[PDB]
Parts: sequence; C-alpha cells; structure tokens
Amino acid sequence: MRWKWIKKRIRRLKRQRKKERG
Amino acid sequence: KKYETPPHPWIKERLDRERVLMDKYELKNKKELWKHETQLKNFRRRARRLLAARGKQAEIEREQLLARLKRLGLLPEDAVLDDVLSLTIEDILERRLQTIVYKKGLARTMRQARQLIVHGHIEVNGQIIRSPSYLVLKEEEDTITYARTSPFANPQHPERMMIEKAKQGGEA
Amino acid sequence: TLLDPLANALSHITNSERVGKREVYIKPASKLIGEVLRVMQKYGYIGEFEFIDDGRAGVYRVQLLGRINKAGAIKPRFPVKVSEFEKWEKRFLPAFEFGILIVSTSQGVMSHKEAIEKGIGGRLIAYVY
Amino acid sequence: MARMHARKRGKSGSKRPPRTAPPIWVEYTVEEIENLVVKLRKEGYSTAMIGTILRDQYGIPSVKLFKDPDNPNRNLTITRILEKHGLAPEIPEDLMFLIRRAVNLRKHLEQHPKDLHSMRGLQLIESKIRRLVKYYKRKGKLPKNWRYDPETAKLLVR
Amino acid sequence: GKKAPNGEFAGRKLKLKRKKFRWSDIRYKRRVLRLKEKSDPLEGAPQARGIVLEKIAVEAKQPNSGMRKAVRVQLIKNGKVVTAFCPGDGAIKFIDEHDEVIIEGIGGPKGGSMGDIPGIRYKVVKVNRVSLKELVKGRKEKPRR
Amino acid sequence: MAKPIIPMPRSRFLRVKCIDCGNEQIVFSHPATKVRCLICGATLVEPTGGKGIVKAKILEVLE
RNA sequence: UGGAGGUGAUUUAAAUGC
RNA sequence: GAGCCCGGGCUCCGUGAGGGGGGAGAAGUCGUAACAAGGUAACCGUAGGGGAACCUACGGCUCGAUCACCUCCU
RNA sequence: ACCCGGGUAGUCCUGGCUGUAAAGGAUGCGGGCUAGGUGUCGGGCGAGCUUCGAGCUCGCCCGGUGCCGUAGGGAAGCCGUUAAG
RNA sequence: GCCCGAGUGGUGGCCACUAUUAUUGGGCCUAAAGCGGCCGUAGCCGGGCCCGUAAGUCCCUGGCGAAAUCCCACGGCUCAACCGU
RNA sequence: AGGUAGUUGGUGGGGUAACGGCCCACCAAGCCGAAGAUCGGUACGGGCCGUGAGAGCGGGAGCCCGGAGAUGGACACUGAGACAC
Repeated sequence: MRWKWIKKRIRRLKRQRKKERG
Repeated sequence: KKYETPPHPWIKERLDRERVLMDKYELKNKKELWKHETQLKNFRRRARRLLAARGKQAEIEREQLLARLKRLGLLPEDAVLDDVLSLTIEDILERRLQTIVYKKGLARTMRQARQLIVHGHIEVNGQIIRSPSYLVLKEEEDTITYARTSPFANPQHPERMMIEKAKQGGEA
Repeated sequence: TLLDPLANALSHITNSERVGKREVYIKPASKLIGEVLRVMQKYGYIGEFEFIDDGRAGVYRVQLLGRINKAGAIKPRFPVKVSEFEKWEKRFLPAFEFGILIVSTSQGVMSHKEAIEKGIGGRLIAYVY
Repeated sequence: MARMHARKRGKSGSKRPPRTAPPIWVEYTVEEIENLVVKLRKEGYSTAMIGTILRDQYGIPSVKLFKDPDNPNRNLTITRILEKHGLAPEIPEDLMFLIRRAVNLRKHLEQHPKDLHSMRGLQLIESKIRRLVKYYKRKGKLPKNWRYDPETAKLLVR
Repeated sequence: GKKAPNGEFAGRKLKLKRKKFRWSDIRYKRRVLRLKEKSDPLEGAPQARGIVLEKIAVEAKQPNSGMRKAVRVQLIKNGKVVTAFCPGDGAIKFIDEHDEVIIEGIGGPKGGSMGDIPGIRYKVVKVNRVSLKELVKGRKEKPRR
Repeated sequence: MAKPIIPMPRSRFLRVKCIDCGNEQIVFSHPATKVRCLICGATLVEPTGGKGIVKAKILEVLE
C-alpha cells in the first residue's frame, strides 16, 4: 500500500508538475 | 407558552397514566391534562428553588407561593415547601370547575357537567362561565348555584330528576 | 519544581487515607497546610498532628481517624462572591450536610459552614469531606 | 529531592546536619573563626572549599550557626565575612566558576572541531550562565548594561 | 495537567484554544463561513420554482433496481441545472414539459440523497402551482396546459 | 533513609590525637580531603569513598 | 511454570471463482 | 468642489473548447499484491526500475514469521 | 523476481547541503503521594572469607537498568514506585 | 387499530440530545490524536518565615445600568391570553 | 505580518458654535504592530429574542431605544435647527 501510494502521489506530482513547469 | 410533552411522546408508561386519567376526569383533549401538569411543574420548580437559596433572601417570596396554594385549596394547613412537591396531576384535576360541579351534587356525573356550564346552566358568583378548566378557589366553592337557569326556575325540569337518581359527589 | 505545596500535602493525605495507613508524613510544610490542618482538626476530620521544624523544613505527622473521604485544593483558586457560594456549594461538596468548602477570608480561614455563619467570602483555597 | 537536568538520573541525597544551634564541644571565638577564613582566602582557595577545609580540619559544619548571633541582621558566613573586609570578588563565585570553565572549552573546540558532544555542552553551560546572569542583574551583583557573549566571557577571565 | 492552563490571567489562551478547535466541526465551520449557503444552489432557500427542461429516468443504487421518476428543471434566478426526484407512483404523467415546477430538498441538506437515489438532493412538490400529492388523488384538482 | 521522618546524616565527631606531635584535632568522621596537622604538616586522614580512610595508627576518642 | 533475543532455515504443495 | 470622461494597471461577477480527481456501477482483461510464513515474512523512510498489482537496494521496526539450535527470567 | 554469475552509482575519507522514519516504550516534560518480590549494573556502609585486591559472599541504603505482581486503572491485551494509579 | 386533534404532516434553518468542542464537563500505548530530542524568549504557573501597602479579593454604604419582555403577588376584562398595581 | 507621509508629535496660526493635523506655515521623526496591528470577509448596534437543568450556544423579527439612508453621486440657500423622503 503506502509504497504504492507514495510513488503514485510522487508520479502524479511530477508528471503534473512537469505539465506546470511546462 | 402553556404545555409540555415529555422527550418521547409515544412512551407506554406515560400514555397509560393519561388514558386512565382521561376517562376518570372526562377530559375532551390531552392538552387539558397537560395544562395542569405544566402548572403543577411551575409551582414545584419555584417552591424547590426558594427553599434551596440562602434563608435571608426576602422570605416574602415563599410566603407568597404558600398563600396562593392555600387560597386555591391544594394546600390545607401544612407549613413546608416540601408538601407542595407532594402534590400530583390528580390533585390539580380535583380542583377544576368540572370536578367541583359533580362533587357538590349540582350534576349527576362529570360527563353531564360538561354539558351544563357551556349552555350556562351553572352560575358562579354572579357570573356564568364557559371554560370548564376554571380554577375554583376554596372561598369560591361556596358560591355555585342557579338563578335564571333551566335546571332551577321551577320544580318539574327533568334535570332535577337526573341529578337526584345518583346523588354521589367526591373525587372525579 | 513543586507548586501548590498545600495540594501536594492534601493529595497525599487523601491517597494516604484511601490505603488506610495509620498516620502520615508530609515533608514540605507551611502555614497554608498548617492552618488548613488546623481548621480541619477544628471541624474534627483528623486526629492530632505534630510538626517538627527541621532546619530543612517543617514536617507534619498526622493522625488518621478514618473520617475523610475526599479533600482537595482548587486549581486556579477562583474568587467566589457570597451569593455564588450556593453554586459552588452544589458542585464540589457531596451534600448540604458537610460544608467544608475551605475558602480563605477577610476574617481569617474558615470552612464553608464557618464562613456562612459569619457572612464574608473570597477566593477558594481547598475542600474537605 | 532530584532534578534530572540534562539527565534522567536522580540527584545525590547528600543532607545537612539538622543542628540549628552549634556544637559547644567544638570551641571558637568570633575573632578566631574570622582569622581562619581570611587565611584561607589569602591562599587562593574559594568559599565552598574554604567551608570544606574548615569542616574537615576545625570541625565547624557551616559558619552561620556558629557565628550568628554576633550582629543578628542575618547569618554571618564566609563571604559575608569576606565583604566586610573587601576580600570578596564582585562577581559571585557561582557565576565565576561557571564562566571560568567555559573559556577552556572554547579552546578545545578551536583546535578539534568535529565534536558533537563537546560542542553540545558549550550550549549546555552558556545557558546556565545566561540564567545566572539574568537574575543577578535584578538582584544586583552585575550591572544592567551588561549582556553575555563569548568575547565578553574572554575579557572577564583575563 | 490535563490540558488547560489554569491560572487567573491565562484565560485568553483558553479563549483562543476553543475557537481554534471549534473549526474541526465541519458543520460549524461550514455555517460560520456559509458554505452551506453558497454551494448547493437555492441561495439557501426553503424552495425554488423552475422550468421543466425535460423528463429523465435514472437507475437505482446497489442492492436495488427501479426507475425513479426524475425531472430536469432549471431554477429561474438561480439559473442552475438541477436533476430531481419526483414523489408518487404514476406522477411523471401529470408533469408536462415546460410547466413551472417548484423544488425543495429531501432528507437533510448535507448532500444526502436518500438511500436508494444516488444524486438527487431535491424534491418536487408542484405542477402549475398545484402539487403532486394533490394529483395522486383524483378528486382534488387535475392539471392544465 | 529518613527524608520525611527527619533526615539526619550518618555523621558524628571524633577527637583525633596526633602520634607525631600529640596535637589534638577535631575531625569529621568523613574526611573529604586531606586534613593536615597544624604542628606537624602530616596527613591524619586521606579522602576515598564514604568515610575518609585514616592513614596508619592515630589515636582516637569517639564523640 | 510462563516471557525475550542471536540464525538455520523448508521448496517436495500451482492462478481464479459471480 | 460631485458626477462625468480618457489612457493604463490590478481584481471580481455571468459564461467556455479542453482538462483532474472523488464516491460508484460491479458480467469483460490482465496478474496474484496483501490477509495463513499468502507459498520470496510484513511494514517502514529514502532511491531506481517495471504495463499493473509490484520488484529490488540500503537503513530501521515488529504491529515477525514456524519448528529447530543456542542464550537469559519468576 | 525470489535462486545463481558479472556490475555502476553508493557504501569509506574530507568539507558542505539536505532533515526524513514503525526517529517506539506507537507512552512530552517537572514535582508530590500510593503492597511488594526478585535479578542485574555502578556508588556507600556493617561483617565473614582472603590470593590481603572489595577478590568471594550476606544485608541495609542511594542512583540506574529488567522481569513478576497488591490496591487501583483499563474495553480488553495489559499497566501497576521506570504508572497507563 | 394507535396517536393527536382544527389541526396534522413535508422540505429547509437554529438549539437540544452531542462531556461530537469538554468552564461546569472529553481525550491522545494499541481505537483519532505526543512534536524524532533539546533549549530558552513572550506567556502562564511558584517552598517557608516577618513587616508595609490594600492593586486583585471579600464586606458595607452610596451614585447608576429607561420602559417593555421574564418571575411572584394582588386587582381588571365571563375565563385566560392581555392589561393595571 | 509588517503598516503608516497630515502620517505621530511640537510651535505658531486659520477656520469653525466650539476642542482638535479639523486645515495650514515652520520644525521634529515619531506613531501603530505577535496582549495580532494592517488587510480581507461578514455584519446596523442595544433592550431583548430562541433554545438549553445549568453553564452555554445561536439570533437582531414586530415593539421600544440610538445611529444611518431617501434612484446612484455631489452641492448650497432659507431658517434655532436641513445640506432637506
């Protein structure tokens, strides 16, 4: 679980933060 | 306002008491019962709060609430704020107009009585009345009668016959 | 550190009580406690005490009858009017009978019942019943 | 009894004599006592150790009990014997020993700086000084214009 | 010390504490801001009339299936799209498209659609200023336009 | 100990009479430090744990 | 009689079911 | 000395292609992740990698594993 | 992927940054009060033993570190003078 | 058949229940929830003993917080609501 | 989370029914702020009101009491009084 979520949250964050940074 | 209904209205033990009371005194609605409960509650509440406080607070407050209960007649010749709390919803109901009309022997039975005062077949003092609630004082008991009435203007109203067959007063 | 030395006296005294030892020792000692035990003895709750004043400290050795149920200090030590007494009467005490809500007063120190008979009040100090 | 400060460890239970007036099987005059004190402060010893040697050699456990009454304003004891003469350090010994030590630390750290623990007691000794300062100001052994710092610690010692 | 400062002059700390910790009641926070009043259209109101855009029927929830009668109505001043649950059996009948339909809530404003219905926050009372429970009984009045 | 029933230290006093000069000194049964004779320069006692260990034979009267 | 460690560990036994 | 106007800046209301997630629907598919040592104990913070559940490294923790082997404790 | 054979960053050192955890005893800190028992570490004390050193042991005390348990608390597990009284 | 009764019921809001906002009167090992640990500023909170003031604090008097509403009495309206004293 | 430039104060003066940075000339650099200022939201305020065993919580409706307004916004006369439903 919290492994999952942390990396899902991180990936969401990055990918989206990539989309914001871009 | 002028009513109360306990936290839970459909409760059996509360409802039983009433329905037995309801026939006993022959109310028209429950509200009437309630009137007297809620009236009883206030005397108690106050009687209690007064006794409790510091004895130096103008004692007039106590006197006053013992005076009225004497005059009304609930209290006879007892001197404690604790007897007041020893009243019940039955005692108040004994004090009504309706009750007191059947008692004296002005009416055959309380159900009959409900008819009489409405159409103005009971005089009190010099006045007629329409409200069977009417709180009847002790001093006021002696002055219930007939004068310009259908029960007593003659001696051949069947009304006189209906009251005579019974002849029983007492608690209603 | 300590504060409320009184209270740390009283609280022993009660937890002392609840066990049912015979007598107590209270290592820190004072007027407050001294006086309060005095008034306490005056009502009778306790038997006899001796304090020995050591160059360190007063200590009270107290004799326990068995009477005391519960006797505690007041936390912020509220001021209480002589009209508000009745409120603080109903709350803290167990019933009308007992009457040692020990307050501190203009006259000195008293219980609740000794306060009411005079007629004077103030900030609360502790209780006993 | 205890206070586990910068520790979890209950403090020593060392306890005073419950004597309130002094031994008379021990015997010294107000004059003799005063000499002993002055001689020891002349050595370079300090008041705690002055009270220590007098205890171990001359058999006087604390000075207050023996001396007062001889001017019953208050108890007469070591440094109050010293101040009347002018032998007292204007800094209280309390505050002095403290600061004294402190300046030694700094020099270690100077040469050795990779020291957690040694760094961490610098922080633990200053903050006792600070306090000891703070209240004295208000009591008045140290003027209100002062404030504590590591250059104003290296000036008081030298 | 069980939390709180107790002390004569401290009270202010008390006074701010409560308030700080009050805002963990969703309901309290929400009203004191007025989120109840801003979000779930109405502008707060008891009820709202609106023009029946169309009639739609939706599915029931998890243990359940049955065609609930729902309208789509547009509140007029609110100007907001509301899908809605219609009381009664036959009903969907007595409601013509483009009659006025007064709308209310149903069963706590919290958002809670009743157990069966997913969405529906709201209720309908009326068709052309005469209600639905009056149109389930044949005698009382019957509809127009 | 007896911290709430009056704490009294373990202590006592004992009159020590020097064996090198006959000098009479009052000594705390617990020497914390080296006590020095005032007319010999000797050591009567040495400080270790608890009670100062008395160095060799020195006369004693126990108070 | 009941509790805490330190390390061998065993692959010869297979995914899912409204 | 108002309203009024003009040029620019900032903010807010009605409304918009497109875009994010939630509580769901539980008849399609992939896998077996966890819950039994779940069949490689599990979790944990950090880092990389994999379609997915997840795997691995390093450090921690037992809310840790089943005998066995060794060690202590009323 | 578990298993095996290679393998970079890293693991080490120096200076700096970063600041997270099941960073636990999942138990903030300080004071006072409230049966006990036992093992253990260090310090004190009165003895016996001695290799004449507190080396081997008995008991009281002080500080710490475990386990068991009375009264009490707890929802229960448990906690219970190292409190969760 | 039960309730209530010229009312009774629906939606919405507020208060009670909810010691689910803890002053009265809540918790925080494992249920939500202890900061990973310390320091000390602002704050709150403070050992004993004597003397001054009497700022808080209590007591008494005195100026004053309109009427109304509330509570109690008596009186008025047939009764009460309502009003008057 | 820092704000403040008639801005805080001083001297002298104007204007006003009148004190006053109200306004103004000169001089000074204060004034306010984590005991939460400033800014943003919301809102007439009070007597009361609802509810609740109490403590408390919510509320400003008739009515009374005080202030503000009169299509938005500014402006004077006339009168003791208006910048005038």
